[PDB]
Amino acid sequence: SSLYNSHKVYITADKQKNGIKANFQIRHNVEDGSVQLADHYQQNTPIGDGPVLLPDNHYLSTQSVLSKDPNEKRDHMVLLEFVTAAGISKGEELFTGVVPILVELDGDVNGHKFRVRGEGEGDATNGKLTLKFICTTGKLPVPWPTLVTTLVQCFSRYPDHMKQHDFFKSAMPEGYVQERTIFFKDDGTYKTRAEVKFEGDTLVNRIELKGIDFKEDGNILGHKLEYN
Repeated sequence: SSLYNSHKVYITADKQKNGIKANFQIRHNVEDGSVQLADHYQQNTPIGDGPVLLPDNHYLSTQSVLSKDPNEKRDHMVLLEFVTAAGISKGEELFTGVVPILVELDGDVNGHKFRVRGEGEGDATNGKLTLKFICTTGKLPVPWPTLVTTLVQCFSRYPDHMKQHDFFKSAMPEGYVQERTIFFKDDGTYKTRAEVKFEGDTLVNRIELKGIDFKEDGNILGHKLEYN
C-alpha cells in the first residue's frame, strides 16, 4: 500500500497494423498479504481507415478507486478512474464535455459464464470517469478487481504538447478494437476482444472475455483478494 499509486501503461506504436500495442503489469493484493502479478499485453487497431494519430513512445498514468453503493443489493462495483498521459487529428472534438458511457461484457471463465453491464460518464479534459458496474447474471465468479482493465483509454487527459499522440481519440467515432492477453502468475489467463465506438453520442465498450486454465482454488476462482 502506497499513498500516491500510479500504474503506468506503456504505449508503443505498431506501424504494422496501423495501431498501437502496450505492455504493463498489474498487482492485486491478496488477503494473506502476498501479491498477485497480472501481466498485460495489449493490441489496439482502428476500425475505419481514416487518418489516425500514430504516436511516439509515451505512457498513460492511471489511478483507480473502487467503492460500493450501500443501497444497491446486486453484485456490483463503483469505479472512479483518473488517467493522464506523459513523455516529452480531431476525434478529440466530442471529448470536450461530459460524455455518457455504456460498457457491456460477455464472459466465460473455466466454463463459469456471466455478464456485466456498466454505465456512467467520463470527462476526457479532466482525465476522469465514473462508472457503476452491475453483474447482470448474479454473482461474479472472479474478483471485481481483475476486470477493471478490461472494463476506455480515449478518456485520457493528453497535455497540449502530446495532443498528436492521442491515437484513441483520433480513431473516433469509427472507433477501435482493443485486444489484451492477461497472464496471471501461477494461475490462469484472460483473452479479451473489445470494440470501443460511438453509438449516438454515448460511448460504448463491448467486450468478449475468455478465461483459461484457472485453479479453482487459486487467488481468482477462490476470491482471495483484498477487495472482497
